[PDB]
Amino acid sequence: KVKQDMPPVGGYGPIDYKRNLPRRGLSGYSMFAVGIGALLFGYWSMMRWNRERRRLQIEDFEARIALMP
Amino acid sequence: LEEMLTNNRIWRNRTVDIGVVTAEDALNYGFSGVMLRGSGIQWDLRKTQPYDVYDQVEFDVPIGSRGDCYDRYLCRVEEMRQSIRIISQCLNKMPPGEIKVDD
Repeated sequence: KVKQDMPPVGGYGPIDYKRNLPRRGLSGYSMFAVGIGALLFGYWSMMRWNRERRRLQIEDFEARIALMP
Repeated sequence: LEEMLTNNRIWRNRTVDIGVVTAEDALNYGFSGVMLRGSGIQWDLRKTQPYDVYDQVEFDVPIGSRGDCYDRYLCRVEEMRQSIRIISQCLNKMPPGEIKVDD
């Protein structure tokens, strides 16, 4: 008969050993640019809302002071 | 795993300069292994004194210049990868001769 030992048609195809750890492109300083940007949004909006809340504050004190007598 | 570690500020910043070794010192203390690998003093038994057909297959050993115990880690890693190379080429080269000697 023939022999049943293993090796097949040669090569088993290619195999990739070498190291790969790629792909993060979002990082220049521009990460700072987007974060600091987010701050620049927060202070804008929050500024507005605190102004509004002061307006309400004066209005409430007006309620009280009109009550006082 | 290499993304799991290796640029982790924690693991690195825990092991960086801890337990370094001078090459000649390692020789006197007789360290043989990833020690000599990762700290200078390029040496291997696999390359220098081949004990079997393990001579033939191609691959390359890592080293490190900081002797820093971090180098030794990365050297173990790269030896795993090179081990993959050797396994591959071995799967390609396997002769169908026989198992035991004939005596």
